[PDB]
This record gives sequence, C-alpha cells and structure tokens, in this order.
Amino acid sequence: GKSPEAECNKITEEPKCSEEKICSWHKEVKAGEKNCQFNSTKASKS
Repeated sequence: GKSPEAECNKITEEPKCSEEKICSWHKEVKAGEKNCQFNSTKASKS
C-alpha cells in the first residue's frame, strides 16, 4: 500500500493488471522495464 507504481509492479499479470486500479499492462517491455506498472493519469477514474 505504498506508491501506486510499486503497487502495480507486484501484479505481474496482464488480466489482473489491466483491471487493476490505476494500473496498466506494459505489453512490450525493454529488458529492465516492468509490464505491470503505474499508468499515471491514464486511468482518470474515481
């Protein structure tokens, strides 16, 4: 329950992440990046 970015990072699942609050699936990823991660102001839903 810390930074939302870190929160999303743990999911490591596309189906879950895509539905996760303010999380979005980084489909393509560079070696070093993270797939499930903070979508920032992408969600814009409360």
